[PDB]
Amino acid sequence: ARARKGALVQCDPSIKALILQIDAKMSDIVLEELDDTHLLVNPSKVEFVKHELNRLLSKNIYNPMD
Amino acid sequence: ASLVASIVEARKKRTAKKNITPYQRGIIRSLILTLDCSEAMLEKDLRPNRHAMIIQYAIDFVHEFFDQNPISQMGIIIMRNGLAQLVSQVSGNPQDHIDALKSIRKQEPKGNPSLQNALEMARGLLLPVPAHCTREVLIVFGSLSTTDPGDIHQTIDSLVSEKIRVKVLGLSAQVAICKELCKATNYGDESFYKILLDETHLKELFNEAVTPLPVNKINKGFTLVKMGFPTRIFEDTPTFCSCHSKLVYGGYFCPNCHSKVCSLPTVCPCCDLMLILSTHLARSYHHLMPLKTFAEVPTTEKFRSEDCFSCQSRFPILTSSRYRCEDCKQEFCVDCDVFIHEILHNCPGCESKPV
Amino acid sequence: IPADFVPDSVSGMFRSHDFSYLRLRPDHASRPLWISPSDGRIILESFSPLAEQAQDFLVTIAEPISRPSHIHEYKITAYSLYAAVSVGLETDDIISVLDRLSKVPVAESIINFIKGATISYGKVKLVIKHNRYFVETTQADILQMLLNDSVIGVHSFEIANESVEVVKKRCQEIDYPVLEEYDFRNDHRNPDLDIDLKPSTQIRPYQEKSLSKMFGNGRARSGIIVLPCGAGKTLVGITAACTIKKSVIVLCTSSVSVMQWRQQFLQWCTLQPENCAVFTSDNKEMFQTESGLVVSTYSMVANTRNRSHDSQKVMDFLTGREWGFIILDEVHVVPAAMFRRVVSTIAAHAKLGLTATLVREDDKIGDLNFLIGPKLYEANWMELSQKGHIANVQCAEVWCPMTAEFYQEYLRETARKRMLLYIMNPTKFQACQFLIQYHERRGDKIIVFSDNVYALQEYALKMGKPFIYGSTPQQERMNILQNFQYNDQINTIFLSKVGDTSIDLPEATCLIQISSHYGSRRQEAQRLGRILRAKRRNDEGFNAFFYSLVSKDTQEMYYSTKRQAFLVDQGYAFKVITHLHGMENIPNLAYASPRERRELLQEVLLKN
Amino acid sequence: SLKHSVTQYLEEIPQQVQNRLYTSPATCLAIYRILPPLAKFFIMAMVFNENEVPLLDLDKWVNSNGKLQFQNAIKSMKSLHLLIPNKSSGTLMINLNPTFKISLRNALTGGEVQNSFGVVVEENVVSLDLLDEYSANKWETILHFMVGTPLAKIPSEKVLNLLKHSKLMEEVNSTGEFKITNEGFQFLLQEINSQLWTLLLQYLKMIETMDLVDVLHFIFMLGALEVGKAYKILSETQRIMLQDMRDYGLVFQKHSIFYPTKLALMLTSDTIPDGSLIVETNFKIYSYSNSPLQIAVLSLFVHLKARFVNMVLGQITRESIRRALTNGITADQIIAYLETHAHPQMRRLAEEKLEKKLELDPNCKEPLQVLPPTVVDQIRLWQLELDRVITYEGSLYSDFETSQEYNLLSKYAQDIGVLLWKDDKKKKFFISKEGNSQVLDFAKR
Ligand SMILES: [Mg+2]
Ligand SMILES: [Zn+2]
Ligand SMILES: [Zn+2]
Ligand SMILES: [Zn+2]
Ligand SMILES: [Zn+2]
Repeated sequence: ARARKGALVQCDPSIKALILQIDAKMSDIVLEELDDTHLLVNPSKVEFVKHELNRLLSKNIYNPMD
Repeated sequence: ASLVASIVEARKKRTAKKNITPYQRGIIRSLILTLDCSEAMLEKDLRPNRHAMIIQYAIDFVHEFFDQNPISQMGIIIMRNGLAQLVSQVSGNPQDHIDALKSIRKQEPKGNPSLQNALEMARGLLLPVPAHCTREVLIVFGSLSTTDPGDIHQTIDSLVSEKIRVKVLGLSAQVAICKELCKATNYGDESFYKILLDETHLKELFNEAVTPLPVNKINKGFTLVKMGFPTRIFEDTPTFCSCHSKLVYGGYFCPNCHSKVCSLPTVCPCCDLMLILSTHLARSYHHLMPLKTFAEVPTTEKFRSEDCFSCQSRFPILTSSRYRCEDCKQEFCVDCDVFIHEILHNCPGCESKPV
Repeated sequence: IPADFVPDSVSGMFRSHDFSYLRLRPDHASRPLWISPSDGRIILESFSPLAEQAQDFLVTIAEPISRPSHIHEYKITAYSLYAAVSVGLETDDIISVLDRLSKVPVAESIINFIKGATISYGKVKLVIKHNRYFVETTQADILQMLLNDSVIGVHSFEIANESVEVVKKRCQEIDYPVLEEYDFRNDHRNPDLDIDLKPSTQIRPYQEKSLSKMFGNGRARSGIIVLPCGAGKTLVGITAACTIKKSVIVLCTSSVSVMQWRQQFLQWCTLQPENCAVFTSDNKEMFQTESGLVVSTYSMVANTRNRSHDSQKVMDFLTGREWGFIILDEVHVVPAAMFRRVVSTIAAHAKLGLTATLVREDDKIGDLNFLIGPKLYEANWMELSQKGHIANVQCAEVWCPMTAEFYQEYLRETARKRMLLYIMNPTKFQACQFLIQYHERRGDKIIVFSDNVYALQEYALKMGKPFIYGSTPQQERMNILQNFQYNDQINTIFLSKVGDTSIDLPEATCLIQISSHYGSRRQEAQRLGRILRAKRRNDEGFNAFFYSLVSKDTQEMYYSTKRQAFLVDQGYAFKVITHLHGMENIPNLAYASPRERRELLQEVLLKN
Repeated sequence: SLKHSVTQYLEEIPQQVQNRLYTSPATCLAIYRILPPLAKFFIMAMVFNENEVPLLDLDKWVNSNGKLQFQNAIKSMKSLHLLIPNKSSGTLMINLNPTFKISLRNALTGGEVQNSFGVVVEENVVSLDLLDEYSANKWETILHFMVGTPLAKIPSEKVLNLLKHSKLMEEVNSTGEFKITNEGFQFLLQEINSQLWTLLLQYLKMIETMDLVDVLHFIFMLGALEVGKAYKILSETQRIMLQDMRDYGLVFQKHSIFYPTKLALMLTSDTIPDGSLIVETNFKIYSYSNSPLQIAVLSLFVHLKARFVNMVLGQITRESIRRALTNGITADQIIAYLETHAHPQMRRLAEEKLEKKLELDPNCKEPLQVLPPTVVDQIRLWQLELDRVITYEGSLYSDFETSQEYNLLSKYAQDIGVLLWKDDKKKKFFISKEGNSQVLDFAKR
């Protein structure tokens, strides 16, 4: 019987493990792991996490072509 | 300098069509197209392969033949693997042969041809055919040879004796036996063994084969024929048809024995008499009443008018593109000349001019 | 700029790119040429006249940047202008023809560039007199400036063989390049070799063009000739040797290539198997004839670690022989440091380079200008593809969706083992199994390429058909090769970096890549050329099939994009396939069950 | 949805205000132009006889094959209050709006028009040289202003305020600059009459009492007007917004005689080709089109090279792609432009490949994209790789019981249009902050 204030995110196992690495380098933001396609995160840091995720797939590819 | 080449090409073309004649040409037709579906037509040498294009062209040929001449029956026998296989009896409905050809689409062409067997069973299929019907066969062929069980010359003699003509549209080049067939069947003419040069030429050849052919004076069969115009009903109740034995809302009614049918132009299944509409018989009247060619007046001479009489557009100006109907003394543009000579079948200048 | 060229409001990101200041000629309909003076680029129409005459001229004086079907992007370079004046061409004629066929006014910078890129053609020459690199120049005017240069230390003088490469680089740097056009008819100091062009050999038109561009004067112009895979470079070299009629040495970078070019040479030229002595660890025989040939790969001259005395005798014999002609087939590897001893060792007059790809990772490819010379000829790749000289391929790049089963370990794996961990995805095994099923259903011979021997053997074992890699011995690999070619039990095989290049295996019209290098474009290009030389490159309705199974969610997409971008720029596109065909219609899938996936995961965890 | 938007707006307009709009023949002519063919036929039939009809006669006349389309026509007919259907004698007695009827009748007969077609002066001049040139000038200025490429001639302050207030090409006051909204790119993608109709719909929405029906009737007659003549300067509200649309460049007014340009004609109705682009796997652009406007709009999402006579060349970069993406401009908008800028040879090749794949398999095991995926899906793969996530932020209700209750509350949110996401399997859903209070109240009850 609980209703915590979080931001639900549709996700994947891979990109959830990337969220776990985000938690590893600064923890305590992502609240709990609901299932393979769902997660709960701090609402104050949702777009901080989104921009860092943007940096994550930047490190994956970055599409430089220079 | 392309216009000079176009002009001399048009001259060399028009030298063949200078002579236009009102020959008696067959209307009660009997056309057979046999198909070979062998290893030769498996060649993709023409895109996509010879089998596919002859299928498509045969579809078009069926449509054109039934449109122009609905007063004939159409039978198709395929040739495959040393056997000639009947797939289409002679019928008034083109759709039956369309479905049969659609079956021929998905199956695979293979084997070797036998014109002896093909023409023999074509003869047998053509055997119970009335006198006024003009028995003629189109044959497509891709091989340069023909495996046969026996003689072809006895078959040639029998076909000549039974007053059936042939026309061969060979694929690769001339085959001497096919030349012999065309010549001997066709009173010594060489205007029936035709070889294409590309697919456009094949299209033109098929369109040429669409047309009715003239008959010979010595081959005289001038007679009458019994005919009956039926009457169409539009009934509230569905009614059983005589032909297909099933309930029909409408349907024509037999003028003689008062039965009903489902399609026209067809013969009666019950009183056994042919039923048509006057549109069907008038359909070939352009063949019965041919149109004279139209002459471009020269650019040097003085001109009766400077814009097109029929379509009402300005004549363009080196040479003069004013095709004159001498029967109506009016000049026309090339577009109107094409349309009146092919699509239309009357000269509106001669319609306006009183006789 | 032939205008004021007031900057437009839409020319902001056109950083000197808005090329509308030019006063376009009303003959723009006929003329096929633009000029891009900002970067020296050339924009060429494929649907206007004069382009057929101008195509060879633009190849001679310019390099193409991109040639799709509609617009060819060319580029005049000083390298290409040097190649033009080496074939025999001049700045003023180039400018005149360019303004003759150009829609646009000729740019000042381009005019100055072509004026600068005019060499002292004929002034600087070198000859060999009894294995003696004699720098025979036409004047002492050359001698004054070259002795004015501090590197050096009618009239001919010596430069040491290792010093020849350095002074050729230096004279190219001071833009005084040497032409090496052997007067093999006039020179009889070298032993003439009675080899004749047999009537059994008749030459392709572009190959005749390649010969005559370097046989314009009757002398053998030394340089590079770049021809695609299966074009007949062996025939071109055989024709050049038969029209030179001197002692000739050709080295290629494989003993299998030694073995195949020796039989090719004895087939299509009248040189005798007595005259040809093959040098390897199989046998080190020498021919005792005054004229003939000795073939070896580059290894038996480069190596000094483990050498036999018979090898020493043979390399002494080839040192003693003053050759008249040398061809370095597969010239992409000879400018490597242990391989660029060719001038230092072999005394040979005419230096020709035949290869498929003129690209590499570093700038050693331009060293061939002062190693063998410029590009004497190239054949257009899409032109030969439409001509049927090379194949037409329907390449299908397979974006395999990454399994989290392997991704969970791949993300936490260390870098040296992440590669082998993401090569081996069970989903990739499933896709490869159905693709092999589907193309054996279509009836195509399939060759599978993996960069790792263990992945190659695991895929091979899961198929049930054998493997060939670089550590496989020659006898075993040829046994597997003949089993694949003739035996119907071996329907497909599993090749590697011995199969990527320098082999003649054109039967496989279907190719599936499960792995490749990190960023080597040349390996992928040679793998494409393996099937570009296929036999059914001429029949109607043909399209070869190329497949690349690449794992998602990685840097492998960017890696494959990097490896494929040269082929895309050539005209060999890489289409996008993520959702494959026949997915689940295949009953039985390699490592389909998740228990099987974890089994293979811990099996590769044994190594990673 | 232009006719849909205008019809919706006129349905929002009340019945007697609609009847006031139906008073004048020019308005009735324009509205008749708007009506679909069935209702057009109905009113042209009934307009010449004062016989009201029951619905049964029309229903018996109507073939039932297009009965849905008939229903659409009569639904528009009734909802515009253009009909007076009353159940007289038990039968839904059909009656056209009589003011609309008589004004259409007078327009058709050329009878009493009261110069609703225009207070004419009939001092015709050349329009290609003054009217068309000034019109092209002013429209070019506003078009490049809307592009964002620099141009000195700023628009009017009225339209500047309308852009500032509206979500079209946002003049972001923090930045002080007009900025391409996604709605701005929708406007860019729009047809010219669509752009005009969106502009007039927005201006009519913002404008209040300035008599709304005066603006309506004046707009309808302005659409009804013809090119290249002088006319009398009418209502004064009509005159002042006439001067406003003069400053837009719609009319060439010499401060009383005014000369309407071709823009009134395009507002009334529409009038290897131009605008046809050859796609490339190498992302090269082979446009069969050129204009400085074309270059100005291609600067937003295409890396270009140079400008030639019809031959605009370039290469689409992912930098250009992501430059389009970061503006909020939709990849669907991008492919709207792309699929409106296709080429004959490539679309024939695509249809040949489609007919080849039709016989092999109906699904073909290929993604559904008719434009050739060798080039087209590369953007579409980049389109899917652009967004590729779903973000839910704010409140969330969790751990429901009975599935019943979960479906009831979730279904209720969907009905009121405040539901943003749901999952049966987790019994969880997310609703917008606006609908939070409504959902909570329903939960208690
Ligand atoms: Mg190998
Ligand atoms: Zn029936
Ligand atoms: Zn009857
Ligand atoms: Zn005419
Ligand atoms: Zn006439």
